[PDB]
Amino acid sequence: SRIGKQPVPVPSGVDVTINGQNLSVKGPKGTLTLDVAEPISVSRAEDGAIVVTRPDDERRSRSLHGLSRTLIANLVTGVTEGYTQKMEIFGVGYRVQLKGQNLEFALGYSHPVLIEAPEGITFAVESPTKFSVSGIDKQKVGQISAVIRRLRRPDPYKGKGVRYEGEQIRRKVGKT
Amino acid sequence: AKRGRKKRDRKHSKANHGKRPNA
Amino acid sequence: LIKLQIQAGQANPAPPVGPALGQHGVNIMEFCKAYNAATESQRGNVIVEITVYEDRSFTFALKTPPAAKLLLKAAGVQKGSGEPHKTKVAKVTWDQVREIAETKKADLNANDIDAAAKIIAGTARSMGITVE
Amino acid sequence: YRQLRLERVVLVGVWTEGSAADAEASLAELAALAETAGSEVLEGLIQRRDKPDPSTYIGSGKAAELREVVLATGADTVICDGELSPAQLNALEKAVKVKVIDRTALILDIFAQHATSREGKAQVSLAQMEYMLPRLRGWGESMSRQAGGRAGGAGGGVGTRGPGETKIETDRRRIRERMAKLRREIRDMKKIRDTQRGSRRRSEIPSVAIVGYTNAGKSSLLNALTGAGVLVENALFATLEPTTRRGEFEDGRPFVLTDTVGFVRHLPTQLVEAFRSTLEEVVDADLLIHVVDGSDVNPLAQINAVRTVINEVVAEYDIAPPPELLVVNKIDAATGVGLAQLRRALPDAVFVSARTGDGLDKLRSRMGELVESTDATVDVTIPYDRGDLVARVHTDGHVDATEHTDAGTRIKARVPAPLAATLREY
Amino acid sequence: MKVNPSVKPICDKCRVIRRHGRVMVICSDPRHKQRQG
RNA sequence: GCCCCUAAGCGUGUGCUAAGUGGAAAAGGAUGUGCAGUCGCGAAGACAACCAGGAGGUUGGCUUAGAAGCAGCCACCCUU
Ligand SMILES: Nc1nc2c(ncn2[C@@H]2O[C@H](COP(=O)(O)OP(=O)(O)CP(=O)(O)O)[C@@H](O)[C@H]2O)c(=O)[nH]1
Repeated sequence: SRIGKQPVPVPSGVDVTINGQNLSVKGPKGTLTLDVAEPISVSRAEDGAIVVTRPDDERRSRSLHGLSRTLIANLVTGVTEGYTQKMEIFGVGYRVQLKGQNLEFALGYSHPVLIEAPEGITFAVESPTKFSVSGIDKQKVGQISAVIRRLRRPDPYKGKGVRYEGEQIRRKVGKT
Repeated sequence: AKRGRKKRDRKHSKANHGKRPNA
Repeated sequence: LIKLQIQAGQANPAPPVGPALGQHGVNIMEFCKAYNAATESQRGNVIVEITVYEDRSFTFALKTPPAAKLLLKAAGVQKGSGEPHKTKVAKVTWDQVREIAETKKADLNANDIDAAAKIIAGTARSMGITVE
Repeated sequence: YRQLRLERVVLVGVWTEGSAADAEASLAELAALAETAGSEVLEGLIQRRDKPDPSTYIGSGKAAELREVVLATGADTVICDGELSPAQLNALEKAVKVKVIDRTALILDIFAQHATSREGKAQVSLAQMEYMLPRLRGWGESMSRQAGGRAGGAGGGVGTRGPGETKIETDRRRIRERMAKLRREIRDMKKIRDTQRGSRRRSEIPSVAIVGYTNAGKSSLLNALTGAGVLVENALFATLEPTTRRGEFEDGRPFVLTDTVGFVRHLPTQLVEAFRSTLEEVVDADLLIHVVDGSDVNPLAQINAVRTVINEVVAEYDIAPPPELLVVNKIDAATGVGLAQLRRALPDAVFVSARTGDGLDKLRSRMGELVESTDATVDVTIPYDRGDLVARVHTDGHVDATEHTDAGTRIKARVPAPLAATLREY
Repeated sequence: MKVNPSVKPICDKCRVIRRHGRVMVICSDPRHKQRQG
């Protein structure tokens, strides 16, 4: 509970509502609603922050309490500032283009591979070889980022494919 | 050896007290 | 920048000059004459506090040969040892370890400022051949 | 591991073809194999017969003559070379009533003694199956020793039973399926080699393989050349698996050196599966080296012995007379002077003498200059201001100083094919 | 992925864990990626 | 034996168990209990985040394709 017991600061624009066990939050960048599990009590402090407490200190409570408490903080950070994952492509002839809502890659396949943006996720491209995903639900943002990343299999020889913004992929050598 | 192994290990029961005929 | 302690006694050593023979198109030959304008009558034992410039115009300072023994530039040997406290083929005393130019008798980190005279017990007798 | 008791011994030379000297060589070879199994030679006789006796091998008269010395010696080790048929083993055992040795079983059980790796001992067990399956139902300590193959008239008329197949055929099917599984078991060491098979081989790491007669010094040479620690002993078959190590040259390209299992003569031919480890090395090698000790037996008979199998295997395999270098090394302290005749018969004398002499510069040359080759004579001239232009040339390839007295001159180095093909870029 | 009854850290950068009720050695070096089975 | 099949007890109290263990086994691993010790920890700031620290003779020699902090090779036993 080192940061489990630390309150969840709520920036000004945030609009939190505790309908008992569940939790909804409207923010500048959107809305997000979750449900902290039962052996936890969540509520709102007089100074706007969110307080998450547990009944006891067994393993399950001592894990789940911290989980939910910091997860709600992630949600608030998402609704306020949102999560953006920047990703660079590599390889001679590997490019990305934005077909409006959808993102199309040319990862050396005999077809261009088109990913349709999930509900609540926006794609941007700073260049045909550098793009980024954006959203409010960090889970969904990271999940689609991972789908884009695993589009192309690892290429530890020339490193052709998609990578996160700052990443040190495993590179090996073939002298032949 | 499953058949013999089970027939033997079923002597370790509350009713048999760890002994049965033919082990 | 560039930093390297060359122990040759000459001013044209192969490992450094090769990539530094005519590097820095702006100062291919400008750098040559810049660091060979003066000190030429001197002996280029180490010749390397050169920090970095866009024009290669600065002051030199021969810090010291290996802290193991500062007789590399005096007698002229170019060898040492490898084993800890192996032997001592080179004699030396406080004859020249009093001033040893204006070096940085400090630590790499912002640690402390005790060095230089540490040749007796400090970081000089790693290979053994030192003050006798 | 199918051993046998030797301790004391007396030898006999069968000499059913060739010269008395060659028969003596064969006798001493089998006596050395006996020592390898652990023994102490006493004395060796000789005889002179035509085609072996189909039943007694050595004949009734010589069988009794040898039984006389057997009963005098009071031990069971009397040595006689040859390959004995099951019938011959039966007759000899009935005559002598003790244990006499044959070359095939001696070689096989010494392989069993010396084996240390799983593959080696699997191969030696396969050789055991190959040798013993003929010695079935007929030989001395046979399965059907008046006690086996019992199940005969199980169907007088007919009734509620019967095994079916012929008894001897089923009993042989036991070993036949055993060895069928063992032959299926053959492991591809090519997967271990592939690190250097396609790569390296083609990527220039050539392949020098030391092959020669047993005790000659193959492993000793490997150790001397490659700083290794490979097993060195006077015993026969000191080396079991054809190990390998590195060793470089003035032209670099680490010559992956490989030792092998030595040859002697007229090998059993059933443990060719065991020898495949070294046969494959010879077939895939681009420089064969024979090793001949200074004071080695005979002027040249071991060389013909090895070369017989070399020619057989390589001719069956491919179009090849793989580079063979019959170097004469390890000659110092040979304690002999009649070596000028051999030197003139084949000019070579390059002493390493178990590192005592260490005069292997001529060898290190030959090994190399024989079949070394690359894209030598490339002039990689470069300004020397970029740093990139010196990249990889002095690291992957190997420079030879040449005109490169400075960086602003003609720079050439013997480099790999892939490294530079047009990369001089004047 | 080395599936063995006995999985241990091969090098100091390996890490033993339990995912889904199974002991796994996860490492930066993927040769050392082992699983208990 | 006692949840229903199958007659009381889906008994009472305190714990353990997350595998259906229970309801089969020789095992590598520790992340469930309680232990009992133990370095430093005291809220005389501990494991931790944000945390300026990046050329001391610092290519230190070994030695040289460079041997730069860094293929390697035992060392560097030092301070406001
Ligand atoms: N005195 C002397 N002995 C030698 C020489 N060469 C080899 N030997 C003897 O041979 C023994 C090692 O044999 P080894 O090098 O294994 O021969 P090999 O060709 O590998 C035969 P195997 O493969 O069956 O081991 C040593 O004990 C050594 O005494 C030599 O030049 N001089």
